[PDB]
Amino acid sequence: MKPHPWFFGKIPRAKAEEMLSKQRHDGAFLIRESESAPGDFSLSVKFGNDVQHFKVLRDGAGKYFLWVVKFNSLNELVDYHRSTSVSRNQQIFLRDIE
Amino acid sequence: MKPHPWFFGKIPRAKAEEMLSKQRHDGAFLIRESESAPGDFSLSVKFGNDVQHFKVLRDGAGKYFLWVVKFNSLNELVDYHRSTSVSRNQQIFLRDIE
Amino acid sequence: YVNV
Amino acid sequence: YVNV
Repeated sequence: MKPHPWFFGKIPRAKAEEMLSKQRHDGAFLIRESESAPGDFSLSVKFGNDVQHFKVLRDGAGKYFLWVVKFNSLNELVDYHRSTSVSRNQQIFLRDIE
Repeated sequence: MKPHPWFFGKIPRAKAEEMLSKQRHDGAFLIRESESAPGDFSLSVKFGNDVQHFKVLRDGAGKYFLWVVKFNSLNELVDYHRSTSVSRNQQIFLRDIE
Repeated sequence: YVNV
Repeated sequence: YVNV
């Protein structure tokens, strides 16, 4: 019943990095619409002194995914990764920007 | 630098209608993630005593569109229709929910 | 959908 | 991208 604060639309990658690098908690994130790949979504996440970027992929059925698990919406992909690491390399959990 | 208030993620069509029907201005809208078509976006707009729904389509290049003009992002599709009718039937201009 |  |  309220808009998701993590959806920032078409903001440049550099802009997302500037904003997230200022965040204090690992996991602070946002979903943006990629410029380099029009029509694609990108997930930017604060982690330590860096900002990691993940590309949201879509399968033949139209489901969104990052690695192997599939989702019926960006909304479900995001909520799923609030409890399950968004990265297969390090343990990183999505947290709302503050 | 601020999240778009029109992106509501995965809210049911019926829910979007309930919320928009309460709006006072023609054009009040929101973008939601379709349940009937997972991976697809839907544009719901208040118009008179009704709520019209449009499916956001994507072409082979990945661009989003409703009729013929193509967009590189939902963000641009939305802003474009703030000044250009979102419908080829009636004149309806997108306005933020209030 | 209106456009469909 | 990390996952790419």
